[PDB]
Parts: sequence; structure tokens; C-alpha cells
Amino acid sequence: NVTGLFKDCSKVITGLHPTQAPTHLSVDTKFKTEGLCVDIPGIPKDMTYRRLISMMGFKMNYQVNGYPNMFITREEAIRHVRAWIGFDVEGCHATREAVGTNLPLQLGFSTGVNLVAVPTGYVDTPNNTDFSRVSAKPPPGDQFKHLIPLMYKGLPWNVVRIKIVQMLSDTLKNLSDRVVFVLWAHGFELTSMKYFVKIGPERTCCLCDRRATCFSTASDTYACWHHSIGFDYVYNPFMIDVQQWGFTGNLQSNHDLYCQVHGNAHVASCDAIMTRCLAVHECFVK
Amino acid sequence: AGNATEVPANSTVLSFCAFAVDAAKAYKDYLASGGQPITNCVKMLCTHTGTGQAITVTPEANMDQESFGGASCCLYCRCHIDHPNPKGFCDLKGKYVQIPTTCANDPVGFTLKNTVCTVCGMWKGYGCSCD
Ligand SMILES: [Mg+2]
Ligand SMILES: [Zn+2]
Ligand SMILES: [Zn+2]
Ligand SMILES: [Zn+2]
Ligand SMILES: [Zn+2]
Repeated sequence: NVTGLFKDCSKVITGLHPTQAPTHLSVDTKFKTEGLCVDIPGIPKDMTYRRLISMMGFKMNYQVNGYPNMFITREEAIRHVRAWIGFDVEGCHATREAVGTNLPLQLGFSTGVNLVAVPTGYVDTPNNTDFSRVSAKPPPGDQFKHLIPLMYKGLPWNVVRIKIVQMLSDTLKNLSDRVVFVLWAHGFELTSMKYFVKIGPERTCCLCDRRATCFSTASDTYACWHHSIGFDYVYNPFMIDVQQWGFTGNLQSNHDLYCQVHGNAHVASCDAIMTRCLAVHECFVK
Repeated sequence: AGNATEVPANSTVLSFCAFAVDAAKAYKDYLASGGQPITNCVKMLCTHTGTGQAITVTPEANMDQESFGGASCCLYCRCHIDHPNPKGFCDLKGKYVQIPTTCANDPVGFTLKNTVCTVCGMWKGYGCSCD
């Protein structure tokens, strides 16, 4: 059966050649027979194309020795409360040369900050995958009127991930040796993390013996929250999903069960605050 | 909307490798942990009376090997991530790739681990005969 991860979001009816397709499912039907594929010299391989590949549907259930889990139990989250950062992402929609996947528009945090990124995605070409800006539009509903202006307001992803690393470092430097991203219905937040998170075995900061907590692509090096200066990638974060603790309604509905001081000007940071707020109430009351 | 490209049996390994710093090392370490190699590749119905050389423009093969679509055997094409070439282009995409039938279980791992003779064009070890 199928999965939505890496869904081909092009509008082309056809594609792909046996040599250019990443997977058997994405071969054009002309080349399929007897459950296999066949080379047909007279059909040229497409040496121009740009196919948007969906990053929705990631699953982080790997179990490899040396590599730590991103998703952690509530108790592990309890022990690292000071590392908690609520995180929400409002998104936009692929719309011109593609349709059927969502792209990060505005990322928000428990720290009141909100950042907004240019709509960019992962586009397959005849030679490689091209990380690039792509056409997009706001979610249709009248409830999403406030992201109309955000479409114009920023910001290249190489800049966005510089600012994310700097904001968490300046927040977490004197509080913990890690992040715990506090999510609510985590799928799209996990998709955004592809844009600014690397993972591997545990590492130590060059310049330190402290746990490595950021990564730099300028040179393949690692750092702690204090020495992550100019770094662009968050390395081996941790995260929890409040919704997986049993909650019927939506985020605001379930938060307002405990707390009545967090109103909601519908900003991404406002959701991330209610996400962290509701996790504290659930975890430590009674 | 759209067209699904992949099958759930590959979700965990591709997600693991799509986030790695060193994707090739992640995949090796993943197998070493008892993980299942990447499936859903493009296997070719072919005559199996070909030259047997590693990377060709049309399917080659002997009865001792199987022919795949090159991109479907590239971990970087498979996970849609950067290639470690300075220009950043695939060696395999746009070509057919033959793989020893004994290793046809794990084509992506095979291309990660092996290398081709520039003199004679066959896989070093399966089998290049120039010294
Ligand atoms: Mg959300
Ligand atoms: Zn340090
Ligand atoms: Zn609250
Ligand atoms: Zn490739
Ligand atoms: Zn040779």
C-alpha cells in the first residue's frame, strides 16, 4: 500500500523514466509489465523537469544503537522542564506548478518570537534534489485571513535557521543541555524540522566537553548553546506531543481547561505558548 | 491530491536518513541494527545476456545479476537530499545499474559500499579483472 511521504506533487500526467524515477511506484505506466519495469529506447528520458516532493509524513521510530530518540516519554520530559520550548508552525499551500503539500510559513515559539520563511520546498530535477523557493498560497478558509500578508514578509531559509539556532541558544544556554520541543499534533512541526535539524550520534562541542547541541554546515562542526555562534542547524533535539496524552478537542479548547490568562491572537507563538502551558498543567497538577 | 511515491515499509529508514548529518553512515548503522534495507526500487525485466558492467545507458546483466533504474539505487536520490559531489549531481540517475543477484536484496547499500573500475567499467569485486 502507499504512504504520503515523498508524495509526487507535480501536475504532469506522466513521468518518470525507469532511469530517472526514485521508486517503482513513480515509473510511468508505459514501462510497467509483469510487476516489473522495461526499457523502451524510443521514449526519451526527461532532461527537463521540476517535481515538488512532499516532506509530510515523516516517522521517527528508528532504533539504532548510538542514535538517541527525538520523541521521549513524559517522564524524561519531566526531568528536563527547563529545556521545554513550545513550537508551532502555520503553513501555506503549494499552488502553481504543484499541489498537495504544505510548506512552512510562520514558525512560533514559547519565547514570544515568530519567524516567517519564504515558501520553499524540495524539488526533484534530472540531476539532484533542489532546495528552492516555490509558488504557494494561503490556506483557503476565512479563519486564515491573517497569513495573507505573511506571504510577502520573509525570509530565506539560510537566514531563518541562523536565527532559530541563535534564539534557542540565548534562551537555553544557562538552563539546560538540550531542547525539548513541546508540540501539539506534531506532524507538520516535524516536517518543518527537516528545514533546520540534523541528527546523529551524540557529540561534544568543539571548544568544550559540553554536549553538542548545534551543527554548522559552513564546516562540519558541532557546538554547545554557548559556542553555537553563527551556526545554522539544531543537532539532536528532543520533543514531545501533548495531544498523545488523551485530549478530545483542539489545542485552545484543551488548554483553556486549566489556564485562562493566555488569550489567542492567532499567532504561531501564541499556539506554542498554550502548548507549553498545557504541558505544564497536565504533567505537574496532581 | 498528488501521486504517492513510496510504501510504508520505507518510512522509518528514509525519515532517519533524511535528517542525518552523514546519511550513508546512518543507513549502514541502521542495517547493522537489524533494520530492513530500502525496498520499492525499479527492477528491470531484461534479457540478462548483457555485458555485466556496472553503470550503463541500457539494462545490462548476466544471470548472475539484476538491472535497476539508477536513481532507485541512490540513497541521496531516494531520500531527496544533497549528494556529496562538489557539483552535487548523481552518478546513477539517468543510467541503469546492474547489481549482483546475491546483493539484489539491498541495492542502495551496494552502491554505497562499492566502486567501479574506470579502466574496464565493472564493479571492483563483482568482478573487475584488470590489475
Ligand atoms: Mg500546529
Ligand atoms: Zn561549548
Ligand atoms: Zn496558559
Ligand atoms: Zn542520486
Ligand atoms: Zn577493472
